Amino acid sequence: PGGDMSEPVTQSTLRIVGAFWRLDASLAFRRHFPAINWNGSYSLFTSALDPWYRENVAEDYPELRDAISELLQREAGLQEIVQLVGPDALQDAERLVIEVGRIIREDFLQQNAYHEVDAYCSMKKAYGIMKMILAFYKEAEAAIKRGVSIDEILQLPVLERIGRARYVSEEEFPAYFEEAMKEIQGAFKAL
Amino acid sequence: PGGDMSEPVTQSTLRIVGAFWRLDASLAFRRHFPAINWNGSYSLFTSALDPWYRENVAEDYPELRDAISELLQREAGLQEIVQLVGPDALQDAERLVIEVGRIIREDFLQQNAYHEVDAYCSMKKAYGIMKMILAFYKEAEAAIKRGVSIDEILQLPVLERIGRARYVSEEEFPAYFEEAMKEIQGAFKAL
Amino acid sequence: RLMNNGVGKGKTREDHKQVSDQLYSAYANGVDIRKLVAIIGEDALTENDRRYLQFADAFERFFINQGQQNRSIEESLQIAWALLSMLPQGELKRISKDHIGKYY
Amino acid sequence: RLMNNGVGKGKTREDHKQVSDQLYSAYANGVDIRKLVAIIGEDALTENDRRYLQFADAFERFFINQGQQNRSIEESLQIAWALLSMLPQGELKRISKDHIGKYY
Amino acid sequence: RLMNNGVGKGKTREDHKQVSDQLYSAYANGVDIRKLVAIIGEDALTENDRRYLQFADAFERFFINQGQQNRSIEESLQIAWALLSMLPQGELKRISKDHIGKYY
Amino acid sequence: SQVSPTRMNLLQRRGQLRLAQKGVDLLKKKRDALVAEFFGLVREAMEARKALDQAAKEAYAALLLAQAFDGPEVVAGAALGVPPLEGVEAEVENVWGSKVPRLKATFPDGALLSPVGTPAYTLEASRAFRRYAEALIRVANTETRLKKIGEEIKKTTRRVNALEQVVIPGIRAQIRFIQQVLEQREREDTFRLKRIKGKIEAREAEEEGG
Repeated sequence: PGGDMSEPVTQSTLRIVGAFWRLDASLAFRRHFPAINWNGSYSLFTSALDPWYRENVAEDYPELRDAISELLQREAGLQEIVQLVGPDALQDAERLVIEVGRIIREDFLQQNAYHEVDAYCSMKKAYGIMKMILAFYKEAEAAIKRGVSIDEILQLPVLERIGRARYVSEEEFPAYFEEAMKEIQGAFKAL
Repeated sequence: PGGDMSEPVTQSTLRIVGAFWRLDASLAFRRHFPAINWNGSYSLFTSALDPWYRENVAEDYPELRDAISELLQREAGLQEIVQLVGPDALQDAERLVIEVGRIIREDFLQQNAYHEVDAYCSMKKAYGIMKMILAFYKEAEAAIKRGVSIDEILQLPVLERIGRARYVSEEEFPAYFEEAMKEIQGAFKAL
Repeated sequence: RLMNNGVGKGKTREDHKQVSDQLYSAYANGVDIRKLVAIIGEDALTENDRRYLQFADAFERFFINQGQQNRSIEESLQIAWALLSMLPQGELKRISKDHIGKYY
Repeated sequence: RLMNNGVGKGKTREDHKQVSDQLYSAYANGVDIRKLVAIIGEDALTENDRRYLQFADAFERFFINQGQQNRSIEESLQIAWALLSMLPQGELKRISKDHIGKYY
Repeated sequence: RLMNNGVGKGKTREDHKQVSDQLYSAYANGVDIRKLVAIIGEDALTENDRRYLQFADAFERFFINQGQQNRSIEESLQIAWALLSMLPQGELKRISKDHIGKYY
Repeated sequence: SQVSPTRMNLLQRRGQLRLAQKGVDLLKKKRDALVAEFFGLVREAMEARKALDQAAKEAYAALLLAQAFDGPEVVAGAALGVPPLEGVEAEVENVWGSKVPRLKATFPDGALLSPVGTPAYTLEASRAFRRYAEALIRVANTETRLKKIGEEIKKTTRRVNALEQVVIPGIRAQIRFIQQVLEQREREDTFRLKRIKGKIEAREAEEEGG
């Protein structure tokens, strides 16, 4: 009834049940949904899910997800320093990440409950989206190390394809995803 | 007791009120009766006093006065940036505004109320010095627009003349009015 | 709350759904750099980000200000696109490709 | 709160009432300056300041300190005038002309 | 707080004392660098200290991870040592020379 | 516009300090490094330049031997024969806030270029340029770096100051304000609650009856 999670009736829920999600307030004023703080939240159930996931979904999924949290929860690591001296003077393995992740919440964390489609997904679809980004991180990491810069990479057309991306439906989805699977390796080595 | 707007007695005289005229501790240190804080006010009749205004005072009053609020409004907004940089690395034409504003205080604040010059002051005497300063702005505005340094207007004695603005006994007010009106558009037309 | 009802579907122009969240989100995005600016410098922003701050003052000033002068659903919208105009395309992800060009 | 009575001629001496504010107004312009050393430069200042600087020191450890020796109201004002002395006489707005040459 | 009357030279292994105040104070020194490297790049780290970055990685990745592996006080002290070898010697000046002369 | 409210925020705004305080703790010992590197530049600057100027000038006035106006001649007769204009390389290096370029401008610039032997003083004098031009470049490029990094050094310590004693003692000053009010809240809580007990007992003292 406040916002102070300190208040008893709320808190008593935690530490009586597991799987806590918190829904940030200042997130949402902007415009996302059903955005949550994942720097508040925490589930417990997440290890005993591993069997079913392995088999049903993909055999390498939990590894591929932890690397997403690898950026995602680490990203605050830089966030703070941004607000201590701007994005200025954070150089390039620096501003790599910032931006990667920028997109990670701009596109992997915001659905709707009103967009006509794209508001429900299967794992295997979602799973897909998620593999792309990893790649993009990987090759970018090797982009700057090689001698070029993110600066233009951002302003590549191929970023926006990763952008709008979620919108296509399932039917197309396989092949959509396959098309970017070509587009990557060429669109790095070239430039 | 807080001197803080918080206790109920301040909140409750705020819904059965007309206007507000909040003071402020901080100014009180650097002595300015009244510690009226021109960022802490609001009338609620300057939308219904205009009839008697532009009929008796002048006709140059419902406008010319307000265009001074815009001055002093903007004096705030710059101050931050001044202390964020200095009264230095600005655009030159700006550093005008900072001591225009200064004068809106030198001769439009204080007025002890204990010195036999304050103790009734008419709209006429008011409006009087209010309008002089308005001019002064535009005049310098052209001076430095041409390219003279903003410095240059500052040493001019015509400011010194205006610093006695509130030191003219009431009767002989039109004595400095027009007189110095010309000393302004006159002397300052040297450069 | 009740808004996803009665809008656009022969009830307003089809552009509405995507209008709002974009224009919305821009401004959100907007004032945000109002802060980061006032700390680091007077600017140090990139020429991408410049365009953002330029729209700040704008948004508030033109559009949200209004006379007694009434408006219509359509004339409003017009203006609306005009403030989306200033940001360059490829920055508006929240709108979809057709609608954007439809009335750019 | 008072200090408008128990002042001037026929009571005290004609100059409390005057030199009152002067010093006040003097000290003020010190402190402002002492900020701006600390955030821009030590010769990025006018020299119209170097006197108020040193006037602030005089008013500082010269004047305020008084040891466990006494002073007397005369002696006070006496050295009050010394306090002023450093400043040029074209800046001392708050003082009637007659006293200005009656002391220095 | 109470742990002095723990591990001892004639109680359970001698050198432990000093291992403890090693890896601690060593550690914190490196966790700064891991942040400040974000502001100046890595092209401005001296040699000795550049290694104090790498220390952290091997410490964090392997040393405090321990999955389901059980260990023991003796096997554990060894590991530690090894990692300390990564930074330059003759420097870990909390620990006494003797021990280093028997382990590395 | 708004005074920060009355609960929730204690923890958040304390962690404002945790971030800030630790951030500004360390921002200094960020900066300590750059102050070291300033010294590296500081030694190096004038060394040879001052040296090879001085035998440059040797010949400069000496070469007037009867060349008092064949300086003129020689510059006419021989000049524009080793590159004398253009060769600026604008350089990027760490620059904070709104960016800044530095640079070295180096391109060929001093030797013989006259056809054959021709006067002697000429050749010798032009040889001084070798020793001049070149040397004048070192101080042109070290002394400008030095002052720029100077500003930075200062500018950093500037923030240091503000942060170190503007933010901290203020946002501190907010936090207390939360505390005392969060606390005052509950004094009344109890006092109010107290009275409830009084009722229960007074009330049931006459459910003893009789």
